[PDB]
Amino acid sequence: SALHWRAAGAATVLLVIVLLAGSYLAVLAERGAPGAQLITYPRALWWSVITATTVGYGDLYPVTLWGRCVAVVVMVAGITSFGLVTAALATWFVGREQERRGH
Amino acid sequence: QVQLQQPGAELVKPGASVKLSCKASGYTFTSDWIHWVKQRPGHGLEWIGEIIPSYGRANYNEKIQKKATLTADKSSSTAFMQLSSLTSEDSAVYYCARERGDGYFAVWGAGTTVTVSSAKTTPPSVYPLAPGSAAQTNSMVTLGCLVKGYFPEPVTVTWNSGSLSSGVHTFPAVLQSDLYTLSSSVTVPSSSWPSETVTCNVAHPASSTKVDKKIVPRD
Amino acid sequence: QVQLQQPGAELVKPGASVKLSCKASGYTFTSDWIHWVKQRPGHGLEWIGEIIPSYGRANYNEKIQKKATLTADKSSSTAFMQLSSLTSEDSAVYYCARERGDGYFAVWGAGTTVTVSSAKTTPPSVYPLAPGSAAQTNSMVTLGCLVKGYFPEPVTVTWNSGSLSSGVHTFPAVLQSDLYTLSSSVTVPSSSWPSETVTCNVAHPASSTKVDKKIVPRD
Amino acid sequence: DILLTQSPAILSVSPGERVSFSCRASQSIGTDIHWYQQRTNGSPRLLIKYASESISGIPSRFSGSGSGTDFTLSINSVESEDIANYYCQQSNRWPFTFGSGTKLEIKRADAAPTVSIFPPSSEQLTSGGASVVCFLNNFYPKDINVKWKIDGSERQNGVLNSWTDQDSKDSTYSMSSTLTLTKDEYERHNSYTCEATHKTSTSPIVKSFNRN
Ligand SMILES: [K+]
Ligand SMILES: [K+]
Ligand SMILES: [K+]
Ligand SMILES: [K+]
Ligand SMILES: [K+]
Repeated sequence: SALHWRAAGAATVLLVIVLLAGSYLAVLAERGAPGAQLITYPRALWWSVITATTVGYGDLYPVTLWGRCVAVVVMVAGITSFGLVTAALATWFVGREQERRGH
Repeated sequence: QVQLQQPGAELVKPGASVKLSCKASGYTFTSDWIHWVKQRPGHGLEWIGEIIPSYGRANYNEKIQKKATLTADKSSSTAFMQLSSLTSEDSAVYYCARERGDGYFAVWGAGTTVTVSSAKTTPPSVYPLAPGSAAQTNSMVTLGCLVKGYFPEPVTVTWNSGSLSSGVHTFPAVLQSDLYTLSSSVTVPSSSWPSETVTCNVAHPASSTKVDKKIVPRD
Repeated sequence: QVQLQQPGAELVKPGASVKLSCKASGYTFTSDWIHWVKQRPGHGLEWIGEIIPSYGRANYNEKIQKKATLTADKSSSTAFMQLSSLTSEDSAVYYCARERGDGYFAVWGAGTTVTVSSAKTTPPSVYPLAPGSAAQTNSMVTLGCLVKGYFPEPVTVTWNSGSLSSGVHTFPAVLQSDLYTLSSSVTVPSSSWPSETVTCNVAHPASSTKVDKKIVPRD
Repeated sequence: DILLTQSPAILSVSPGERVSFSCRASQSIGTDIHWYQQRTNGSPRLLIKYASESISGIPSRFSGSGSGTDFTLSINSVESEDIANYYCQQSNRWPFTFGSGTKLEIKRADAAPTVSIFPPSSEQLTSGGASVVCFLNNFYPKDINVKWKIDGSERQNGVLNSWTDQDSKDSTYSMSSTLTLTKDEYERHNSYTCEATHKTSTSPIVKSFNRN
């Protein structure tokens, strides 16, 4: 199995991990901050997804330094993962296009 | 089984500190949070704080004077709350609770009644309460036991080691001269007594004492 | 044509259950939702529930006691609402409606009047109402029919099989001795009668009976 | 800090009747509300979670509803055992908060009290003491009065009364009346009587006994 496929495969795994970990850590970091809503795990996971995909609807978000730091890591991993998938696809199309040209 | 075990009572002199516990059993997860709730007699529930055993962090109520300090022992699955420099104002029932990190208190401990007084602990004296030889009985007969001279609260009175629960009235304790006093009443078929025994179990957590007193007809 | 057909009445004894229907015609889409609305005499409309035929899921009002259960038959395009363990409190008109999933009730059924009583069904007796031989007539003449001794509500009174609608007053039914009674009045040109016939059509859905009574001048 | 307002603080309802408790948050909180039931001397117990979700072990009789700011806890056909205090609790914003609570009172039929008097036990008399207990059981309404008489003369000194909250078994109330005296004081008196004046009768209910 080529690397772009294997990497794309890994990116997925790590992303899911980042989501779970970021969910856990967001709660740990936000409880204790008056008025924070990112304090229960189920909605904390939803928040992590909507952040990683960059949808960010605005229903939930961190107010503390650490919550925002955790948030950045989720953002980055999310943009990179989906972005790496794009890389793999391009690589996939390139290879086959070369073949289609007899190369 | 009882998910959260809490000591029955804790007598503390004004100015001193005490360390309450909360033994936890049953399923446990890294996302579990143990909360503490204060409730003074006749009043509502007050959120004191919380702590997450898996990580060890704890947060507190910013609207009140910080008197507690929460810690956790992962090996023994026990949560502790240190209350310091207490005053009568801190006299109340302190409940511990478990939240699966989803916002609700799925289970509560029985609660630890903490009393702040200089007075000394004192076990209760249980006296029987049988009808007078002139008292006329109906299809039912009323019996009981007198529990006076104990400190501090509380006490748990049961009949026939719990097997007898119907028709039982345990009156609120009255304070007089640094000592509480209360009685318990139990009604059962007039015929069933004194053929079928009737005993009152009186436990006093504060002194670690539990005595029994069978109620037999007067001589 | 009528998009939603609903039975006229349903008599139900207290403690029993009934199953109302709502035959749907016209354009139908996978996104259609069939709602049910309760309305007690003299009061507002209450949302009971809804269901989406295409998928078969239904939701209910959480502010009231669940008495209904919604189902759907895609082949016959019919929606049903099961009401159980009813009491007088459940006596009311139950309307079914169709929403194209865009939030509004584009069409409503005629409604099914449900009565909760132990009393037995009873058809109405229609009596004519012609003027007295001493009554003087103007350019207009008033006629009518007396409908008494029926149960339960309701009844629909029409004149000349509907062709005559102007100048018609159908009074609210009065309950007395487990029986309702009401009259209908119709005014027409004094000259047109009794040359042109005048008949009252009285239908009683509850008993599945519809009788006619021509109004002719007294002997 | 979200303020959850529970009003009225007390709710009187007749047996088998429907009842609804109210809880209004200071600000919108979706459906992040939890209801708890706490009986006299009992620990809080979860009834409904997230505004309307049922909980295993809890009777289908209990129901919840609402979203945003106004929440309601409902009970169809209230029975004796529903007697207790009820609290709502929000988990929308940190820190979690509690509503001040609403007590449920049941208005049953009037019932005369069951009076019983007991002479001081021999075990107590041996300690130089003597307490005479008088029970007034299962009566309603809770309003009542107890008069003590020794040898026919009313007594007041040394009397301690205690009332119980509405019983969650039959919705009645009970009361204990304890007259405490020294062994000596007890020895120099013949008969001791207890009298209960209650709405259920124009005449008081009495119970006596002679030390001999
Ligand atoms: K975006
Ligand atoms: K966006
Ligand atoms: K937004
Ligand atoms: K927004
Ligand atoms: K992009």
